[PDB]
Amino acid sequence: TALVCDNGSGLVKAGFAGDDAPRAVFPSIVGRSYVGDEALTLKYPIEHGIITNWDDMEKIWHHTFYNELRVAPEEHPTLLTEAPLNPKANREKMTQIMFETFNVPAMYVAIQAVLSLYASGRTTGIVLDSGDGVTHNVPIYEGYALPHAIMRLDLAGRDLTDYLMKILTERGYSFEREIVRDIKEKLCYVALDFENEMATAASSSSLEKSYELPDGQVITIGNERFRCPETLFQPSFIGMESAGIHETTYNSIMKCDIDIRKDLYANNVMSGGTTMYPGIADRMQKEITALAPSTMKIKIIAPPERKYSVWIGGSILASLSTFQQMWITKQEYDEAGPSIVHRKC
Amino acid sequence: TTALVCDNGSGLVKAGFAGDDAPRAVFPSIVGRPSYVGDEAQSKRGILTLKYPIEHGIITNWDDMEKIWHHTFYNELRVAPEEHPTLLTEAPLNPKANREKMTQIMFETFNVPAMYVAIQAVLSLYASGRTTGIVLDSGDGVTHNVPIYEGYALPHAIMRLDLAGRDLTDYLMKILTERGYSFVTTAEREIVRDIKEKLCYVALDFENEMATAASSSSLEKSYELPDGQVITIGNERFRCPETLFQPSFIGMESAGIHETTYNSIMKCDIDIRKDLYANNVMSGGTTMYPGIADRMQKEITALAPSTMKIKIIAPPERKYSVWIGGSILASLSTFQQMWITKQEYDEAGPSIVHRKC
Amino acid sequence: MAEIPDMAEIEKFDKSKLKKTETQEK
Ligand SMILES: Nc1ncnc2c1ncn2[C@@H]1O[C@H](COP(=O)(O)OP(=O)(O)OP(=O)(O)O)[C@@H](O)[C@H]1O
Ligand SMILES: Nc1ncnc2c1ncn2[C@@H]1O[C@H](COP(=O)(O)OP(=O)(O)OP(=O)(O)O)[C@@H](O)[C@H]1O
Ligand SMILES: [Ca+2]
Ligand SMILES: [Ca+2]
Repeated sequence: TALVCDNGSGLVKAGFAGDDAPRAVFPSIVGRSYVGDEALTLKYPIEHGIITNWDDMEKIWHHTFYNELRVAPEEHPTLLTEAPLNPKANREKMTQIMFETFNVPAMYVAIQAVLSLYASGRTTGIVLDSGDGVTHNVPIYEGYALPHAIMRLDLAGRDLTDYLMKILTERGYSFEREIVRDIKEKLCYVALDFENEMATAASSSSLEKSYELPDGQVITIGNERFRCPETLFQPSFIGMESAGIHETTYNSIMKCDIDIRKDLYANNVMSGGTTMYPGIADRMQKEITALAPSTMKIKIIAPPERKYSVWIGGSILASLSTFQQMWITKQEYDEAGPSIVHRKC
Repeated sequence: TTALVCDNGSGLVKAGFAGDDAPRAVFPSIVGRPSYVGDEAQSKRGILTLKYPIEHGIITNWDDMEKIWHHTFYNELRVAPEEHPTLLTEAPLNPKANREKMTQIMFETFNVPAMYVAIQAVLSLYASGRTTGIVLDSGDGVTHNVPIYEGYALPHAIMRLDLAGRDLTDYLMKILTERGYSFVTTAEREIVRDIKEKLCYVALDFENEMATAASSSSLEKSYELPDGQVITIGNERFRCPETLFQPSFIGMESAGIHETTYNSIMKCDIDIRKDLYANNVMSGGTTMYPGIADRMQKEITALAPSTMKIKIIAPPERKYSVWIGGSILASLSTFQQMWITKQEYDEAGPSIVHRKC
Repeated sequence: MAEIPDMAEIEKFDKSKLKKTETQEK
């Protein structure tokens, strides 16, 4: 049975190919060693989607195989994921570690956004992938991520959590980060018209929500609910000079050839935890339509399970019969070494 | 309809039709201006400034390269590019921007229906009936050691030496002039190249060969010049290609081709080394010297573990091995999915070349 | 994509089946 391991900046998602969801999800953190929930110096071995601390990453993979999945790595072909534009040397190191440290019989590395596209049943389209540490726009043609049109924005879930902390502090609260992250995931949403939502928030009977803290205090969140993820559309909210995710989507499409643009516009796939906000699909539909030619058909695909789309795409790919030839085998690794990953991935 | 194969080198273009056992046309990779290409430029080099658009295997002048490709399609092969899938060749470790530029020119300038770019040494390996082995490719401008596993050139182990046939011709000119002869005009350079290709050889043991050339006339050959003068060539016969093994002969501080071969193998994983040693394929015009295969066998044997089975493969047609490998590849049924089509190009642009090549 | 040997042909290829052709070279 093939394993699928989707390593993110904030979360590891891991499971078995053919399953419709990852069995294990845990924090991508190492403390010094302690891994995940049980984690001292805290470190994130993956920063903005890129593995930067290899000793800690091996601790993560060890924890994934043995402690979380309770498997023997040598018995399972293993599909790993990587960020768009991951440096060549990083892909080789991942390959080296899987074969030499964990002795897998076979492995493969797939681009995260491409897997998300596959999970929606498409091989051409443009993916907005937004997680804990990074947001990407990735236009894809027949399974090939178009390298000159990929956009990267270092604004994602962790920044939104930090911002929610900041604006709650503005009203007299004191922060505890893990609590705010929970408030973010449960109560936040994207306003369809931000300025209108701000102006009308005082008279809404629906917008105030109470949240019970662990020690029992009941606190109230009002317009912070939609101000927090508004940051995705207005990065200036946190002092960042980038265009918002609607504009980076448009800009990415405009870096592709005109012949493919209709298909990109009609196959906008949203992926990742930070795309989970209620209202975000309709807000995107509005914003992209305003930028696009009026004759363009625009479609936002936002599956309910899109928090796990990358992993699900991997589960699907690793189950395909046409994919089985694509595995890098232990024998091939033994002959060619880590650079063999560029032959098949 | 037939696919074209165009093998662009530093000194020579080899061009023809997939399925043929040899290129239809072979001509100098030169562009001349007071524009003229190839043969018609070297026959007019008096009124012309000559330029080589490919240096050490790498395209460096895109304007002149388009003129070469134009000359190849229309003047040499006499085809309309838009009717023929075209396979091109490239050097190992060719920069990505170059592969994209090559793709852009083929689709947008020449409107080919489909194209592909293959690594030259890999094609040579294919021509010998192998998909794993290590290629020594030595042409006019560059020499490479290229270890290959199942058609994949192993990038960390590829070695490059900027010493090849042009340098050897220049060096032979120099040492023949030292012996009292005169070779200065461009026409006289062609004479030296003829002598190089006809009378030179690689000594099995250089120092013993020098000693032997010094104590008797037994290694001497005569060569008739165009005017009818007969001249004698002695130790210059093997001193000239000895430069491949001793680059210090022309002041270059690199290791010779035996050592770079060994060094390349040692940059590969231990499990594949046995197969590399037994599958040393020589490719290119500058591997044609009599004695070179046997000298390589000797030198690699001296460097390798004593138990290692060492085999040097030197095909008679190795002047054209790259081209022949391209002709074979473009003829395979399993290859036809591999073509990059104009339709794909319209969608993805030049970076589509990284999807298939 | 709908769901969402190469080397053997080279190794066994018969070069005698390639067409003879005249090479032009000065
Ligand atoms: N319902 C929700 N609403 C808003 N945000 C959510 C929700 N569920 C999870 N998140 C956020 O999604 C982020 C994690 O998502 P994901 O697993 O896609 O990221 P990652 O893969 O770890 O990071 P990256 O892809 O940036 O490297 C966290 O910031 C988390 O707070
Ligand atoms: N019989 C021979 N003996 C020695 N040298 C030869 C012989 N035949 C050709 N050469 C040399 O081979 C060179 C051309 O070889 P080839 O066509 O393989 O090179 P290229 O592909 O133009 O250049 P490169 O591969 O370096 O970019 C010329 O220098 C020529 O003098
Ligand atoms: Ca992710
Ligand atoms: Ca060549």
